[PDB]
Amino acid sequence: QPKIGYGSNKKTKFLSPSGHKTFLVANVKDLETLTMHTKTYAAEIAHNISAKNRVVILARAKALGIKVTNPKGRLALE
Amino acid sequence: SHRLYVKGKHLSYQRNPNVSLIKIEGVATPQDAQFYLGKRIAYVIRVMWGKVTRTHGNSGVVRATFRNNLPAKTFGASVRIFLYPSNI
Amino acid sequence: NWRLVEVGRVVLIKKGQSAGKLAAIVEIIDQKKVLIDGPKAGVPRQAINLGQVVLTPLTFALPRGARTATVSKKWAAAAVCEKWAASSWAKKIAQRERRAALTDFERFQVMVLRK
Amino acid sequence: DNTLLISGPFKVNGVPLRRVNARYVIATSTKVSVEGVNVEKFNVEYFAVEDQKVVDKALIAEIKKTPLLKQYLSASFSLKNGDKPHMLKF
Amino acid sequence: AHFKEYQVIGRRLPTESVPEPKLFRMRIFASNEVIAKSRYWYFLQKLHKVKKASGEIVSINQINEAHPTKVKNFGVWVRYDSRSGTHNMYKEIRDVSRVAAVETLYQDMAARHRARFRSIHILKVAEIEKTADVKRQYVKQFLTKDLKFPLPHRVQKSTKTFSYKR
Amino acid sequence: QANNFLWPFKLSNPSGGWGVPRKFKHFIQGGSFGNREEFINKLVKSMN
Amino acid sequence: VEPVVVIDGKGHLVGRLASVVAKQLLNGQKIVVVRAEELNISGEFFRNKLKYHDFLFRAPSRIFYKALRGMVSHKTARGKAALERLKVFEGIPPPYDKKKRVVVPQALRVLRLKPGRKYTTLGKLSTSVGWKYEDVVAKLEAKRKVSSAEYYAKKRAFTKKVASANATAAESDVAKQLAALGY
RNA sequence: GUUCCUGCCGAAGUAGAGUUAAGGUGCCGGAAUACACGCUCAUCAGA
RNA sequence: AAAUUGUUGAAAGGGAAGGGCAUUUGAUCAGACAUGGUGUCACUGGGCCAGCAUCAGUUUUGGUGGCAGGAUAAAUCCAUAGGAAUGUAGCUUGCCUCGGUAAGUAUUAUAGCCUGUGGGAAUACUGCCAGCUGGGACUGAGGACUGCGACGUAAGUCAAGGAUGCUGGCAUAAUGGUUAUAUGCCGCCCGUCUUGAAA
Ligand SMILES: [Mg+2]
Ligand SMILES: [Mg+2]
Ligand SMILES: [Mg+2]
Ligand SMILES: [Mg+2]
Ligand SMILES: [Mg+2]
Ligand SMILES: [Mg+2]
Ligand SMILES: [Mg+2]
Ligand SMILES: [Mg+2]
Ligand SMILES: [Mg+2]
Ligand SMILES: [Mg+2]
Ligand SMILES: [Mg+2]
Repeated sequence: QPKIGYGSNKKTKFLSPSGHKTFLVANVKDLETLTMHTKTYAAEIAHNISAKNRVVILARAKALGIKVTNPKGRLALE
Repeated sequence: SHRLYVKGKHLSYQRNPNVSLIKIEGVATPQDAQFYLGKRIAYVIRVMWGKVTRTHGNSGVVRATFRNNLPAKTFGASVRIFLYPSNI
Repeated sequence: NWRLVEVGRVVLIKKGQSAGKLAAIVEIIDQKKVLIDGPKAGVPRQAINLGQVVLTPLTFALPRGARTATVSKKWAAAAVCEKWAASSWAKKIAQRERRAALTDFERFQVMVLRK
Repeated sequence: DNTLLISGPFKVNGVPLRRVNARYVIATSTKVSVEGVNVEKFNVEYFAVEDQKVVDKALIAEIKKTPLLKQYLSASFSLKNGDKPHMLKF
Repeated sequence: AHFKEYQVIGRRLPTESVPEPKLFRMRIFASNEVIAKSRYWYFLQKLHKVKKASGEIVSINQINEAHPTKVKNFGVWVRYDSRSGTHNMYKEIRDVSRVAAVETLYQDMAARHRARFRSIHILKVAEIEKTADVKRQYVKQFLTKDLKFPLPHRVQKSTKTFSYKR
Repeated sequence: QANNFLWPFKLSNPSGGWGVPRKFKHFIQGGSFGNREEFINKLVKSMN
Repeated sequence: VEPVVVIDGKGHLVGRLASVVAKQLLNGQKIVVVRAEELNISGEFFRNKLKYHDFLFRAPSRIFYKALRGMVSHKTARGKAALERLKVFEGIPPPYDKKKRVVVPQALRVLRLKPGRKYTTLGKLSTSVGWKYEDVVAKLEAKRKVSSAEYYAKKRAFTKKVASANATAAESDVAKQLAALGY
């Protein structure tokens, strides 16, 4: 039964098993807000982005060195 | 023969899958079981390792903790208990 | 023959502080309990329930209600210690305790001698 | 470095000089006098035949006095059925 | 717990124009001193009007058996309330020590009458110096000359689940 | 003042046990609660 | 202590024997029950009769199997495995007729049921409820008893031979020297 | 009639270790089919 | 348009389709150190894992040492006068299986015993120890230093405001997932109810 005692530790809260907090990204400008916080944060491309924009976002993310949580999504399946 | 251990039976869980109850042959009393504390347990091919923690009841049954819990289908399965780490 | 509880019936303490020591019954309190003294063995005089103690075939003359010094003298005169040592039961007890006492090196000597 | 040093002797049982962890070992009550063998030179860093021969001669010299000890060291140990370690005096 | 005998004396407090009141001595059987003191008080209110506040204990002392080697015959007087009415009882117990006799007494009383320690009240334990004053029969049974009888309930537990021999 | 300075003690249940099988009777009657005088020392040490 | 334990059914109570056997099976020990027709139950004949009826397999072995299955959690994997470990038989079929059979003291009727208290034999119950094989088993049992008497005579001869061999070993030195020295 | 989830205050919590009350130690089920007494097996035995 | 009915086609199965459980055999997928450096395959530093050592917290279990109290335990032991029966040693009487039998005094003798009562103590129990030493189990929380300390001639060191050190191995692996048959066991109309759960 859910209750507060089950609450997770703050230092480990909102953390993926890769250790990166997921941050939603829509465009290149929003990607660039995560320029140095590559260790703390990983980008996640939004569901409504078109395929043409996703390749640009992936290229810029690779250039910045920011981990993308969902690459090869809508460019590959699963 | 090359046996340097005693093959013992795994009875059940503590009732808790983490703790397992092990019945060791020729051990009628907790005092006899006190010797076996700290010894390495090995369920055998794949092997899972563990150790004897503390006694359980007056019949000489002991508690045991493995690195990964036993699959619960091994109740009554043969389990080995080595002499190392020796305290004698 | 019949194993009977009576004055002068020597007995063996199977469990207790003594952990096995011969004693002689001096007086019978009731059916379940009796008074025993083992002055040679070193057990203190005490009242004990018959459950802890098991009788032995040996017997000797003993006045009822005898004090510890008297029981010691009667024990010496009867020499029931030697008689017990003669018996096969005492030999078996000594046998089993010797079996536990042996060392691994001694056990290996046993194995070699058996071959 | 908390590694016990042991000899078979290799002459008796074919076990050479070696380092052994203490917890993985049982100690029996029977002893031999080690004064004959000097055992200073070899050390931890050394471990990173002739020395074993030198040690073995001295240790055999003491082994001879006690009866049947060479046979004991030669043979292995194992638990037979009905053997309960907790009573067993080692 | 295993019983202990206790001498208990209390003076019941001095007051103005009242000399040192007479010492009231008694022999309690209790596991420990505290229970002995409370038993003493509880007994005292029955004899005459007192209270713990109105009095004090003078001396609590443990009394050991003079001869715990000798087997003795003790006459024990017991009084209790089968709840509505209370009645006396005289038993004879063969035992080495007074305290062990009282222990056996309490066990037997609890077995036979469903009564607790609080309900039972001991008057006085008396050793019987000469035999043939033992009016009870079961005690008199064991005073016969050259008493002998075999061990009963000889059968013992097997201690093994399966026995090949029978 | 010194006693009030001390926080009320937090004690574990006794290691050996409570003694009598049933606690809820008074000490002479054969239960845990009540004035037990010096024997408190036996209890507290087991609890502490 | 053995790979397989053969338990005689005679003079035992169904509940206690079944409980002990079920406990052993759950620990992995393999047990086989034989001569279950002469198993015993406490109470009177009618009460056990109507109990088996308000259940209503007619054979005594099947009744014992039900009683034991009541212990084990058969619907689980573990319970099923314990159940294949078990074997039950009326009379001794081969090859267990050539193997000695232990007794469980905890379930013995002689040690458990008080004299002067009505009990019931499972064979009579099974026959009364419609098990029409109690007759054939009895003749096999009589033949088995004749063979067992012959085996007992052979065992007496073997014990005499063992006594002679023990005497022969006595007059050898090495054992005597070993015993005096140690063990 | 009930009233998205969680938390909080108040008449008359999560996980590891140990201890323990109430209870229990034939098996399902973890614990002595341990001991020691008195009883009772009744066609209402007695859980 | 749902809901519903009928013909045709594919598949499975059995009298229902049907599930859950176990075993069996297979098929198929994922499975780093891209280890930082040096040396002419060798050594060294980091990270993962396994073991050990030395610590810290929590408790569990032993062994063993010292000390105080009691009626300075009480017993016992050796003394010790008096007393008795569960009446020894004997004598006496009757009869006697020719050795045992029966009971009158008999108070210690070819047994012993109980009280008064002297000495010496020991042990038991209770209690204390800022007394030693052994085996277990769970926890390793914190991340420059600061404090109370301890010891060190001193310098410094430490078990002192939360774990560090040593040894070994460290991958086509360790293994993990998915899926399919065959074999048998159990269940098997639905609601409620029920225990902890089918029933
Ligand atoms: Mg979507
Ligand atoms: Mg406990
Ligand atoms: Mg908790
Ligand atoms: Mg078709
Ligand atoms: Mg520690
Ligand atoms: Mg503590
Ligand atoms: Mg002292
Ligand atoms: Mg003293
Ligand atoms: Mg005297
Ligand atoms: Mg004195
Ligand atoms: Mg410790």
